[PDB]
Amino acid sequence: DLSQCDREPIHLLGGIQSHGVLLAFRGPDRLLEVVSANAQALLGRPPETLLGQPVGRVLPAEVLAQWEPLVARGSVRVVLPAGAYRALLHESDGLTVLELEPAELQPGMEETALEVVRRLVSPLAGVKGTQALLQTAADTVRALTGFDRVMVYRFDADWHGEVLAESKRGGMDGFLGMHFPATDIPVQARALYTRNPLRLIADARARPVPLLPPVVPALGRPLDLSNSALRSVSPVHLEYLRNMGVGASFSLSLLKEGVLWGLIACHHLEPLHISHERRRACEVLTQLLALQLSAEERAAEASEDAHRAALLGQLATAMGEGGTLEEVLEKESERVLALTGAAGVALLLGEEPLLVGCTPAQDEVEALVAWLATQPFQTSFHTDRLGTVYPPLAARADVAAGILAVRLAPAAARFAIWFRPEVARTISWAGNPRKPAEPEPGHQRLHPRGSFQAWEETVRDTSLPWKRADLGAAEGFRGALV
Amino acid sequence: DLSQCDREPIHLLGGIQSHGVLLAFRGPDRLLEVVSANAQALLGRPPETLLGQPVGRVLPAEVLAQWEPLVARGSVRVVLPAGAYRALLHESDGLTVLELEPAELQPGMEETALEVVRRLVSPLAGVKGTQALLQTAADTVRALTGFDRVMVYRFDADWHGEVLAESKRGGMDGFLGMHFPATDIPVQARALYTRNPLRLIADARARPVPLLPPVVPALGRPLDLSNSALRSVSPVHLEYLRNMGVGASFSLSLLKEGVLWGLIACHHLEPLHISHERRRACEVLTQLLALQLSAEERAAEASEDAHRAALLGQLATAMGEGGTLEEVLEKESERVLALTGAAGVALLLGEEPLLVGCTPAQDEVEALVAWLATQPFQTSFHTDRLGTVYPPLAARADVAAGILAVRLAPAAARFAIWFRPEVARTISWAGNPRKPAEPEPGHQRLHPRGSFQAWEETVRDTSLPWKRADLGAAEGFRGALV
Ligand SMILES: C=CC1=C(C)/C(=C/c2[nH]c(/C=C3N=C(/C=C4\NC(=O)[C@@H](C)\C4=C/C)C(C)=C\3CCC(=O)O)c(CCC(=O)O)c2C)NC1=O
Ligand SMILES: C=CC1=C(C)/C(=C/c2[nH]c(/C=C3N=C(/C=C4\NC(=O)[C@@H](C)\C4=C/C)C(C)=C\3CCC(=O)O)c(CCC(=O)O)c2C)NC1=O
Repeated sequence: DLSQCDREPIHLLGGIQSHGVLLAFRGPDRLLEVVSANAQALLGRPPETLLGQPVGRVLPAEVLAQWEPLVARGSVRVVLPAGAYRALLHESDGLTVLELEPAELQPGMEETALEVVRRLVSPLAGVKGTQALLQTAADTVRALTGFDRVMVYRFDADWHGEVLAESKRGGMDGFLGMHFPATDIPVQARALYTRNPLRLIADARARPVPLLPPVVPALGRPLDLSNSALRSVSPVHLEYLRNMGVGASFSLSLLKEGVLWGLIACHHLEPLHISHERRRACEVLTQLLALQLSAEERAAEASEDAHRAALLGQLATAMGEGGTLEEVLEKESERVLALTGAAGVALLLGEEPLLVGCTPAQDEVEALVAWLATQPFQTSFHTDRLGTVYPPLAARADVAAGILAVRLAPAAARFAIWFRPEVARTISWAGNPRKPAEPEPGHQRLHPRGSFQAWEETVRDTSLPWKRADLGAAEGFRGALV
Repeated sequence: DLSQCDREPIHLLGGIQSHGVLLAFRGPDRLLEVVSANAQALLGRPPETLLGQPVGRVLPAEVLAQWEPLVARGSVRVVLPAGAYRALLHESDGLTVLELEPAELQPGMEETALEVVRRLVSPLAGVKGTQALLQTAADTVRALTGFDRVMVYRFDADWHGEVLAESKRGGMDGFLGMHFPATDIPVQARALYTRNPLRLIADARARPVPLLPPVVPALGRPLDLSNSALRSVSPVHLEYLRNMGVGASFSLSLLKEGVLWGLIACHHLEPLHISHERRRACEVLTQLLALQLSAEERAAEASEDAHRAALLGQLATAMGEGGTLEEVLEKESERVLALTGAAGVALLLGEEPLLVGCTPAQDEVEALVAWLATQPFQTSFHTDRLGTVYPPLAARADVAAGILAVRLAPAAARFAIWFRPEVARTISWAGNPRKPAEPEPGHQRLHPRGSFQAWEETVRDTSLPWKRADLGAAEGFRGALV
């Protein structure tokens, strides 16, 4: 892809986080083939001496005693001399990968998790606004994790994001309302986070633990850690966290109708480990937030659609109360404009355009119609930034930043064209977006930016976006005009 | 008809179930005001001798010690010699009402509850039909409760209901697909179940335990048990369960947008107690089902709306591509009828009615219009059983079991009328619905029916119901016809 940021193979860095141990076994005899360099933390022997040994000569008796539930369930609690660990199995590169990390210490964790689930599944949840839904999600994740700061981050259409909601303990700074470049979470990270929806960085200053040997011998590259809970993340991102002053990080993918919509991101000022089962409990909260957001958005669409049909019916009542079409459309100007949330409309019904509300002048409308008659758009054309495609109205964002045009005739230049002004938007970037990274001379090592201080820009010349309900209303009104 | 079934004051029967104890306290000194007759085994004293005594001389110290979180949270777990008990606190009739029942004994209950929550909130759980959502809810509630039979029961428009999905042990009979009279769950029960969304009948054969005294002395009537977990239910319902062969019963209200949509009903062949904590975990599943159903229904409405707008746009194009109306609408008959999912349409424009698709004859249409012209409706009229409200077409259920009519003029008999045939429906009732109860002579004591065996009827002369999207499409087409 575009950036050098996009090229780092984050699933092939060959490192795990220091609080866990990884062992990968090969074949029907379960021979140890890859092992983390710290594995004496649970094995007792130098890990290199155990490569090639079958699982029964490698793992502690306590783990072997749980082998059947581990294999059949993929996850089991094991009590080791170091304490309670969660053992996790997955498959990668033709190997069975066993990961061990400290297990949840609170027996009541799941009881607590169900209580916070009740907040997000509550009878009629989000009846205060979808902002209230986002805030409850941040608050419940903060309550369940104990992280200092929890943020709801939504990706915009160009893959840059903004913090929509924040929950944090007193005295903490935050990022509420701030925008971050698309390169802060590059394309291969977004792809990984669509498939693996959770990631914990327990200690942002800890050094990674390498795997032994550094390649899977059959493949000649490091073991694929895509599905590994212990994977050590990109060094550039660890520097980014350090530049933010963050000691530990935990994020969850928000997958809404199958696409990566955003993240819940959590920051702690000191190292902090969250158990596997507690991370999975937080995942339930994020899935519930996605479902609540979907329910509310679809309900909003249904309500908007009903309003559009009601307007079409009110306009039909007004027609045939007497008078010509032009008289009725002028008398019912507010209803005609409300069909598409517009500030003006031009109707080309055979003669000069009938201008209702705020439109460009007759000459400019006539020129736009002659241009529209050449473009290929079936029945409807819409844009929220007319000036980028139609330079004659680029300076007229006061009345024509966006248009929605519908055809009223197969070949003839007969149209209804609704108009919208620009909506200026002042946004605060977390750091200068013109300098989204600090590469070294030669552009070969790359570092994150050092500053996240607010940097203000105002976006101009773009209207509110045309909504699905606006487009349907316009198609429905074509029949009254044809 | 508010019948005898509806008048039983089920919140004032003055009894609790035998597996718990109830105590109600009055005033700043928390004097014992009401106590269940079985309370001696947990009070060490015969309960009547403790009325009027302060809570410190009534309750064991183990209860009073968590009084604060009990008042704060409404529920705590208390460990007594007889075992672990759940204490529940609510307010009724100016009294503080304390209930004690056996506590959950499985340490992993909530862990199991989260796992079934994941199945029901899977990344788009119910990805091939809401029927799959209903089955998953039945299956997960059965897994969590251990009840022999779990059914999803939906209330229809007349408050009779039907079993839409079922999960049951092998060898059980069931009620899948069967319909039950509205009087099976009478009006005051439905009202109570909208406010208190869970109820357990742990032993359908056990006798009620009376409260002492039999009235709240200040009020002269029994304590209001509307919000009591231990409330003994209507004796007629206990007889109903007996006649069904059911030994224990647990139901949860499905509240979808503030309205009682249905129930999840659970039956066991023998007595069975489900802890309060486990019931509330099942409540999460039922709230999640309601949320999933709402999300899917709203998404379906949005999709159907888009199809109607597309059809209106396609008709407008067809109208502009040349020809008389009579020619275009005949040629586009499929699309015009699809606007409202109809099988025919009559247009009362200028001359004789224009009939497209399957309609009554011209004379029957002109008989129908004059009847419509005197009916009170703003711009649209619709019914799915024309024959009841308009007998002249009761014989034309082949083409006109339902109609959707819209006005095309303020004065004058000008309409568009879409027509639908009947959809015959063969339904199985659980018992003869003409004999929904067995009253004793004098009609003063009622008993439930004795048989739930399938009793088949075929419902005729009713069309499919007219959908919100059909009404919106009809309103949107009015503009094209005026
Ligand atoms: C409040 C706003 C906010 C934002 C906007 C935010 C960003 C964020 N980035 C990441 C991850 C990564 N970033 C980069 C690369 C680069 N980052 C840059 O700045 C440039 C220099 C660059 C390359 C040229 C890579 C390769 C990864 C993948 C790491 C891996 O999985 O291996 C994560 C997930 C991890 C986590 O939860 O901590 C988050 C949540 N975290 C916040 O709280
Ligand atoms: C598969 C289908 C299916 C159905 C359709 C079904 C019905 C059902 N009824 C009830 C409750 C009550 N019924 C009646 C009265 C009458 N019942 C009759 O037949 C006539 C004679 C009559 C009066 C003339 C009253 C007063 C109550 C309130 C009890 C209380 O709360 O005190 C409940 C909730 C309790 C529970 O989950 O077990 C359910 C679930 N249970 C199933 O499984």
